[PDB]
Amino acid sequence: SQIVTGLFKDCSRETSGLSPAYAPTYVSVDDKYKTSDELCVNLNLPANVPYSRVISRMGFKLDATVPGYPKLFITREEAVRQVRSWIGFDVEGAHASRNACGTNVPLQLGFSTGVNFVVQPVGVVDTEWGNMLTGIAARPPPGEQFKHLVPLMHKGAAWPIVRRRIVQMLSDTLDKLSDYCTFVCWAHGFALTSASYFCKIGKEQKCCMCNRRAAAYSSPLQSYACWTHSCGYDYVYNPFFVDVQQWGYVGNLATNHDRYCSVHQGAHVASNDAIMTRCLAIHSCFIERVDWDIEYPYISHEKKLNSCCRIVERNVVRAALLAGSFDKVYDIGNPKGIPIVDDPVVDWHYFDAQPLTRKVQQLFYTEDMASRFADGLCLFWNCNVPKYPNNAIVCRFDTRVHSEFNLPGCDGGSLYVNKHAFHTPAYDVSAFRDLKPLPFFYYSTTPCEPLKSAVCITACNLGGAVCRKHATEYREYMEAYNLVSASGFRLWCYKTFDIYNLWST
Amino acid sequence: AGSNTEFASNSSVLSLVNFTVDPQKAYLDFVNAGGAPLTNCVKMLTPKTGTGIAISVKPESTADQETYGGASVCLYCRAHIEHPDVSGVCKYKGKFVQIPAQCVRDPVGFCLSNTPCNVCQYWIGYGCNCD
RNA sequence: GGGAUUUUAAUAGCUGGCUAUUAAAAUCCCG
Ligand SMILES: [Mg+2]
Ligand SMILES: [Zn+2]
Ligand SMILES: [Zn+2]
Ligand SMILES: [Zn+2]
Ligand SMILES: [Zn+2]
Ligand SMILES: [Zn+2]
Repeated sequence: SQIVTGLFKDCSRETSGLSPAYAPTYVSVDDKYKTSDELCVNLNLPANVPYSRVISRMGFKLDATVPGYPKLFITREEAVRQVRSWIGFDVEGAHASRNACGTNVPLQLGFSTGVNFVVQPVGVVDTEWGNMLTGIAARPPPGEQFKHLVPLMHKGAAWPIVRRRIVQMLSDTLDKLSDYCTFVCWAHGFALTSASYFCKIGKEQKCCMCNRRAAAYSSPLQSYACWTHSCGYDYVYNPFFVDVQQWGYVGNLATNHDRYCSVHQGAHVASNDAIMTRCLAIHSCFIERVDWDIEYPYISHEKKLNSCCRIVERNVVRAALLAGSFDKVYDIGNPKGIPIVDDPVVDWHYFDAQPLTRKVQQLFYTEDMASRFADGLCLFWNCNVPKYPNNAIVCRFDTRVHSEFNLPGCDGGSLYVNKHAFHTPAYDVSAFRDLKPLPFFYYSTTPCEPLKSAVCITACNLGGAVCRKHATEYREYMEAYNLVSASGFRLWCYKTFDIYNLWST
Repeated sequence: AGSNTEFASNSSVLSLVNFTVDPQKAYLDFVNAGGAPLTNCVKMLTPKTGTGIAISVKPESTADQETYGGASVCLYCRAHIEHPDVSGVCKYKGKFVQIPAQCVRDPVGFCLSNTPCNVCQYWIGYGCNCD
C-alpha cells in the first residue's frame, strides 16, 4: 500500500528513473512522467536504452500461505520433530561495487557437515530486453574481521556446478536419516537470499523412481527425486528453514554458543558458523527443555538393539550380583523401579531424578554419596555421572560412535534418538578411573535338552564338554552382545571382577 | 545506497514466485485462493481513442480498455526472474499492454492467463474476431 | 554494504492529531 521495502531495490548508480514502458513499478518511474492522479504520461523524450541495472535480492519473506503448498519456515515443535534433517547453514557475503552499490552477494557458503563452497559474485541485472542472473563486480567486507575473505574473491566457482555439489553433499549426508532437509540458520535474511540461488519450492512431490518424498529437483530433466536418486540433480526441493535468533537469543552467535559449549572452537569460517548454529539449536531444544513428548519413528534396527540391551543386562547384572556375595543392590537411574533380574534373593533399592513410581526415591550423584552407597552394588545403566564410584556396574553410551540413531550434539555430547531424544554427555575416559573394562563372558543355569570357551560359566563347560543347546545359546548371546557393543555402549565394572567366583552356583 | 522500487505488500508473493518451480501456477493459485493481486503497476493516462490492440509501441486503448506499461504487467519482470520465452527476451517490456476495463483488478493475472491473437493481434476472447 | 528499533529534521498528504517518503543521529544484529 504505502510501506516500501528494500526488496528488488535499484542498486544502479544512475541518477534518474526508467521510462514508463520500461519501469517495473510506478515507484521506479522517473518523476518527470508522473501526474497528480498516480498516472504516468508518455512524453516525447526518448528513452535511455540500452541499460543494465543491478537489482537487490535482500528482503525475501516466505510467509505466504497457499493451499497445497507446505509451510517452510517451521516453528520450534515441528523442528524438534524434524531433528534428523538439521543442517546448519551460514553464508558470508561480498558487497556490490563499481557499477552498483546497495546489495550483497554470497561468497562462501558453509554447512554443518564441515563443507565450504566458494562462489563467484553473481547477481540479477535488469536490462531493456529483460533480466539476467550473471556475474557482477564485488568487494570484500572492509575491516580486519573479514581479512580472511579477501583471498576468497579469487577462488570462486560457477553457480551451476556449486548447485550440484551442494545437492550431492546433502544427498550423501541425509540419505539414511530423513526424507527432508531443514536449514538451521542464525540470521535468515541473507541466508534465504543465498538459498534463492540453489533452492526450489512448490507442492510436495513424489520421487520419480520410488515412493519416497522428493527432496531434489532437476531443471534439465524437470524431474523430482529423493536423496537416493538425486544423481546429477541441481536444485534442492522444498527445504525447511529455522531461525535460531527468533527463539529468544540476545547477542551474536559466538557469545551465545561459547556460553554452553567449548568443543567447536575454530577459525572464522562459514562452516564453523553453521556448526555453532546447529550446536546452539541442539542445546536450545534438547538440553534447555528436555522430556518434550515427541516419539521418533524407527529407521534400521532400534527394536533389535532394545531387545539385545536387555539380553546383555540380564546376564551382566545377574553375574555381578552372584559374584562377591553382594546382597544389597542400588539401581540408581531406574525410572519405574522394575528390577533387572529376580532370580537371586538380594535386597533391591531404586533411585531416579524423576521417579514415576512411589517405590523409587529422588537422587542426584555428585561423588559425595560415595561413602553413602558403600554397602552394596551400584547399577548405572544409561546413567550419566561425571565420576563413578568404585563398587558399581556401569553401561555408558560412547558419543564418539556416530550412527543413524546417534546425531552430533552439544559440548561433545550426542543426540541419541531411540523412540525418544536423549542428550548424552561426552564420553570421558577419566570417569571410569576407579573401574575396569568388563570382560566378555556368558553365564547360564538352564537345564539341558562345535564350541570351546574359556569364559563360559556352565556346569557343561565346567566338566570340559559342550552340547548343541549351549553351542546355540552362546552364539545368540554373541550376536546380541556384538550388536550392543557395535552400537556404542561400553560396559565397566568394579576392579576386582573375575568369573572364578561364579562356579559356586 | 540505491533507490527503492516495490511496496512491502507485494513482497510476500513475489518472493514465492522467486522460489517456485513454475511461477505462473504459483501466482494463479495465490490469487485464486484469496490472496491480494499485484499492485504498483504503471497505469498510463490516455485519450482512450486507440485501435485496441493487445501490445503496442504506444498507448492504443479504446474506451473499454486501460493502458499499462509492459514491464509492470509481466510477472517475470516484477519478480526479476528468468523469462520462459525464446532467447530470454520479454514480449511486454518496452511496450504498452491494453487490458479490458473489467479485468483491471489483476493485470498480471490477465497477462498470465491470456495470449494475443497471431493474426489480428487482439486479445483472444476480448476483441479478436477470426472465426 | 544490508536490516531492525528509537529520536530528530525536511517534504507530501489527511483529519489539536495522524500517516507515509527522504535525510541525519544513537543502539543492536548480519556481512
Ligand atoms: Mg557466519
Ligand atoms: Zn527415490
Ligand atoms: Zn558447540
Ligand atoms: Zn548341556
Ligand atoms: Zn517480462
Ligand atoms: Zn484474431
